[PDB]
Amino acid sequence: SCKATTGDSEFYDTYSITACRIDCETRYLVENCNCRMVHMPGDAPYCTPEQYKECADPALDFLVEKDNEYCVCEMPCN
Repeated sequence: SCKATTGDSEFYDTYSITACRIDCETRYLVENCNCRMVHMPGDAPYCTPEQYKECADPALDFLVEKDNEYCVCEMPCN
């Protein structure tokens, strides 16, 4: 069951990683920010916008600098 919504790459298996980065941030945000994003699926309690954007700003700018490789994923099942 290592499939996904085909229709992204011709050879490269990025479609599989595209999902990793998603769940990767979901844990990074909920970790300290303890809040999900507007694009994030139903899970954590939606926090106010004032704090959501105020926390998301540094959250991403932080994980993007530090969590550069940590947010790496491997190709799908072959």
